Amino acid sequence: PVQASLIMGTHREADLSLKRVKTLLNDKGYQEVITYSFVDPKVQQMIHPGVEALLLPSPISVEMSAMRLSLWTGLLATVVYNQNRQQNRVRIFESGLRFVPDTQAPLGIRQDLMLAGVICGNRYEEHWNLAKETVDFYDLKGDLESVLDLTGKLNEVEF
Amino acid sequence: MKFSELWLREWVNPAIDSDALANQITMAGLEVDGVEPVAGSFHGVVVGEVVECAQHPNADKLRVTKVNVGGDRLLDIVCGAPNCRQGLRVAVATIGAVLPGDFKIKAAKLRGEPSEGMLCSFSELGISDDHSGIIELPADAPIGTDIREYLKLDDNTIEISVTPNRADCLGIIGVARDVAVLNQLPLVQPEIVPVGATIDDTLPITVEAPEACPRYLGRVVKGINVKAPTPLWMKEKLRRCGIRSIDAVVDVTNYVLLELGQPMHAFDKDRIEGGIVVRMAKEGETLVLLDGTEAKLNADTLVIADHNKALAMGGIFGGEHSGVNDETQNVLLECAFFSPLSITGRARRHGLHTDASHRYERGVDPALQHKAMERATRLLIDICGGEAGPVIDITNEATLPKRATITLRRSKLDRLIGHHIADEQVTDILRRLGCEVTEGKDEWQAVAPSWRFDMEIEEDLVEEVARVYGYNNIPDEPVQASLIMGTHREADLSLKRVKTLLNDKGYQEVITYSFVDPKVQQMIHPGVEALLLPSPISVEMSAMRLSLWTGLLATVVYNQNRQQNRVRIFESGLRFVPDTQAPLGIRQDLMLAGVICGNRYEEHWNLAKETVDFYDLKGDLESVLDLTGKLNEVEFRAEANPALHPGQSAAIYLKGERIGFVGVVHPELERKLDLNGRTLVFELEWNKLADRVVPQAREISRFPANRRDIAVVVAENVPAADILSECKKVGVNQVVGVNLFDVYRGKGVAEGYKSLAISLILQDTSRTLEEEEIAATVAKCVEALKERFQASLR
Amino acid sequence: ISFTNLKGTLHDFLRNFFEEDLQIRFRPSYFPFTEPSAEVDVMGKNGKWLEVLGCGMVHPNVLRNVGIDPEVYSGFAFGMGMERLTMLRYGVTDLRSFFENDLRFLKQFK
Amino acid sequence: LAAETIDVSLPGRRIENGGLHPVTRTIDRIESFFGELGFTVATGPEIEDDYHNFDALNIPGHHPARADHDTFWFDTTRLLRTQTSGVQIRTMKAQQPPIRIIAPGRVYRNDYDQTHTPMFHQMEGLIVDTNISFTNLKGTLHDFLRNFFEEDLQIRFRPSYFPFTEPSAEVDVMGKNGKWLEVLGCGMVHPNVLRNVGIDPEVYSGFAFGMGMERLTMLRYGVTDLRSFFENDLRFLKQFK
Amino acid sequence: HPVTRTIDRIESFFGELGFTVATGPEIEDDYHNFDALNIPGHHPARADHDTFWFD
Ligand SMILES: C1=C(CCNCc2ccccc2)CCCC1
Ligand SMILES: C1=C(CCNCc2ccccc2)CCCC1
Repeated sequence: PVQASLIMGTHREADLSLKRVKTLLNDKGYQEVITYSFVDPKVQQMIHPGVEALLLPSPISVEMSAMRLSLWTGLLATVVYNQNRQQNRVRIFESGLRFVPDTQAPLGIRQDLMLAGVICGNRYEEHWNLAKETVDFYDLKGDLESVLDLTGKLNEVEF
Repeated sequence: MKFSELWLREWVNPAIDSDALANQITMAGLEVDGVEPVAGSFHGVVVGEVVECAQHPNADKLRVTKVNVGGDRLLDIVCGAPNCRQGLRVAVATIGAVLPGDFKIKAAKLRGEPSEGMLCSFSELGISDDHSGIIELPADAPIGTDIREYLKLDDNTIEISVTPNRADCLGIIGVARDVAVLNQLPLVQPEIVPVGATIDDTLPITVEAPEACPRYLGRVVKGINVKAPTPLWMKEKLRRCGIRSIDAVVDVTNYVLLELGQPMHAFDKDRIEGGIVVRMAKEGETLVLLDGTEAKLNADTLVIADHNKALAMGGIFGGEHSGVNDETQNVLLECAFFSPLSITGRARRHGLHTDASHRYERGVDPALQHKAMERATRLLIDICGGEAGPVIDITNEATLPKRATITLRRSKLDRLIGHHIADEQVTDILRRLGCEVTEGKDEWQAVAPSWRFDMEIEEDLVEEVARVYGYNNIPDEPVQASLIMGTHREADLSLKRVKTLLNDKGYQEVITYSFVDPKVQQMIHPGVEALLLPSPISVEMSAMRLSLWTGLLATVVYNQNRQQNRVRIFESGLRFVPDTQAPLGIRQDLMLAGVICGNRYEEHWNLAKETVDFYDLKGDLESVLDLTGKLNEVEFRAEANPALHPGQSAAIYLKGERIGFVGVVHPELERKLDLNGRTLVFELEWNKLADRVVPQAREISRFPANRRDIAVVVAENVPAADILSECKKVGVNQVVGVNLFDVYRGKGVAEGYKSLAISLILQDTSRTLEEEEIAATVAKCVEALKERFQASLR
Repeated sequence: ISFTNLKGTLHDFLRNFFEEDLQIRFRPSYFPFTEPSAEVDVMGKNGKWLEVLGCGMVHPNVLRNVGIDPEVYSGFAFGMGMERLTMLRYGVTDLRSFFENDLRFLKQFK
Repeated sequence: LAAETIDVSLPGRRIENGGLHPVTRTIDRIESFFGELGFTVATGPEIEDDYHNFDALNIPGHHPARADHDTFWFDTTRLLRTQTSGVQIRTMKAQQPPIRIIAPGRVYRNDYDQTHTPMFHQMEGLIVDTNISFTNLKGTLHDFLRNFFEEDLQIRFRPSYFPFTEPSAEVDVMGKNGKWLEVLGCGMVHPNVLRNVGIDPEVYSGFAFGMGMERLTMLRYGVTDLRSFFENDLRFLKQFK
Repeated sequence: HPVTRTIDRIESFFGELGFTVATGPEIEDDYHNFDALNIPGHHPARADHDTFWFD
């Protein structure tokens, strides 16, 4: 066994763990997914039109050739995958970096860690005491207010 | 332990401030509780002598006086104290003085006659609160002198907390001895010269318990004045140490107790029949203490008795009639050493806590009785007069405590400390503490002094070397140890993860006391006898909870009394259910319990204000149980619980094991405790569900699935979950999903019967299914429902 | 395991617990299961010191009574009240309000 | 009086719980193992330069493990990282020993089979102290593998080559098929790596290691194909709740 | 609860140092609460602690 000193690490109570946020989403009915960082630019250019993204000169495929500007391209691509297999109601999220060209950022590209999700279908599965209603805006905002309430700064949030 | 600082500096006066001395006492293992001045702050008060005292011509209470304060003339003072005579030396607050409370002294008339000052009392100076009269100073009082110089009122009374070790530090000498070793200064001890007997009288003193009282010193003092006044220097030294002045005899015994740490007592010689018998009390022997309360003593208690009766509890408390009264003239001074194991516990067994028992049960210096006896005799004679007989010495050198001979090795010293302390600095520290140190090859061998009772092993010397060297001068070094992972089990379920889920479902964690009111707990769990607490903090907290519901429901009432109807809380803790086969006759299981009430949500513009029902709490429990992955193996069966509504209560089973309850509190129990409405409660045994299923991947079918719905009519008493478990167990080759989406009771189905709408999802990994085997597998489930539930299809 | 290890561990602990390079003193005390024993104080904004920790090197009679050799092994122990450290960390006045369980008080710790 | 008797066996009023991706579950396990060992977790960008991903690891431009690394490039300097090395190179420059970190994240290579995907997760540990030895590398890795699979299984250390370590080694666990199965690589940090980050190999030493997360997840939970992880079939992910 | 936040914080402090959390009952006998800690029956710690005694 390694013989080394037992020195504590840097702990900041003001830090919010990404694992705490992922766990809360799991308790609100969200399933974590992981998608690729490079996506199809033809699909990304109809979600983020006019936004030139960083492209791979020699990619494994043209459908996997553009570094994602947001996680919505991969998330919405996953929704169609499950919907094409008799799964109408999906509630998923993902954490990962986005790649936006910025001349003021290191290496001419800025890579910020994002947290994105998407819900569709009914609010619940077919339940003997819950009525079939499709999800609306205030359902997703409610889950966001629960995420933002972990910071104690929800009173300083505008929509 | 309270003591005067000026008294402490009479033995050792280091060149440091008072607070620098207090922190120095703290760093020696004597935590100071506070440092308070002896009296209030004031100036302009001086000694004085009344020269003439006459009746006030217009006030029967008052007295017109003329006081001399060494000034150019005599001051006219008015005073209404009863002890205002003419040959008195008083404390005079002259004009221009100011007393505590910014009480400026100005010339004024009191009922007509002039007054150029004020005669002071102890309360008017912030000393004590003896407002019976004014101050009576000794006749030797210098007239023009300030009261702070004569009374030494620029002093602080230090209060220290002395742990059960360091028994020597319960007297001025003991604390001064240790203050000396930190400053490496010598200890100044007053000259205590023996008095030498002048008369012949004694009395027979025999001790029949030498192991309990190794040494007992008796001395008769004939013809004393009990009513003699205690001199002022002694009244202040006692008062600055937290001891009031009583009688001249008990003030002497209290003075030597505080100065040397030696407890002492004084009997009435003329009420002693035969002699003194230091013996163990007879089992059941009664004795009347000084406070009037009787004590039925045990054979374990050592007592000071005569040839007929018992007189006092050995080294703990004195008797009622055996002590000094107001007409006695000959006293017998007791000064003894008692083995601490013979005194400890006996005082608390009878609810007594004295200056004597607190010191004997920790250990008093066994080489100290003679030095203290000679001081008490000299101080008693110079106050009350009289002639002292010889000292009666009854010492058993065998049962005396032996000074231990401990060896301190350099190996353990730097191992337990981790910091090198020079051997020159080690040998000095042990010697200044009173040890006979013999230096050797990387080793010392010291003999602990007589006054120390906590020096018995090698480690005790390490604490002494380190605390004198200074803990604040030992460096920090991170522990270098092994980096080993340990045992992790993925099948474990974290309690923190479950609390996290309940937090994300709208529950607030609470913590309630383990002991609860048995009146309320009997209403929730009637007929079950709980473990009770003799002599509790309260009768409403005198019953170990057998469930967390008593504290939970008491908490929702606490919050409903504060205009908060909606309460969603949970708690985790141990329950205490008695059991013969359990360790210590009580089985302590970790339980998870909660309770909800009020509307399902707070008031919202788009959420219906509906009261929480049974299925709201179960949905929270199914979210908890879903973490284990064994939700397919959980069953809810309606079982009776006296605290729960019979038609809406459920026992929670896991593969045959009932892991708790869930239901609405019984409406009669709800009427009690005045719950503002319907409340739902649950409780779970944590150790039964603290294990989850580790996932194992199965092949996903690449072929489409087929859904079929069925309408099954059964009796209303047939649990719907058992029909779903029958559809999923019969169909295992193809049926991958069984979900109930509607329950109908009413027109179309006969009364007492209900129709369940169940959707079956069929899929296989190898092919696509067709209506031939689909209808055949559905018919396989329909028939199974007719063999077990007499069901049908509509 | 030495007294230098006991001081360094609790110094790391107190500084990381209060997230502040604060002043700390070690003063001797007594516990029947430690020798040397100590109590650890910190100076709050009130100016006075505040005891929070008790600690000490494990007594050899305890290591003996379980099956450990104090000549071979050593070690320190420590103990602390969580309510006292919670009040200092979050500014809680009355200690009784921890078990009253007023929801107006518990909501502040989301 | 009134008997409001209900059936307590109906499904409760709730929304079904969601789960984490099986790669995240594995990552959080290994972090919890090394968390109890003093290993801080470090993160960094997924787009690096040739210095932080190649040159600083004793891999010059002519070295084969560079073009023959199945690497995605943008310019002649910018590239998609093939290892979580830029975050460890930067940490060693910011602080002196002792260091004890693990660096999880996504990495990118250019093959796409049943055994390979263009993107995958990698967990790379690092410890730099004074008396770090090869016996320590065997101990902390046999401890990890025994705890990750919760079994006292057969392992073996086998000589290998990595341009940033020497001695280098790969470890195998006795697969359920009778043959060995490569699990992770490791080795004592190369002195040239410590040199260009301000650490002297005469005073300090250390070892690093790396492992594929999809690799160990397929062994742990019995996953057949590696494409199942990034297809994100809800029926597949719902097994790891 | 505000004190569980404290306990969970301290556990994560000593978790990074190799301290494994251990739990046990609250109703103990006299050996595991006093005797094994060098606190005999005559020691004042059995009363200065102010203890709740069942038997
Ligand atoms: C058992 C224990 C537990 C006693 N309580 C801990 C404590 C230690 C030091 C100061 C204050 C409190 C101590 C070590 C040996 C085995
Ligand atoms: C090592 C690294 C880079 C790669 N990570 C460790 C590894 C080792 C063996 C196999 C795979 C991965 C960071 C700087 C110091 C030395």
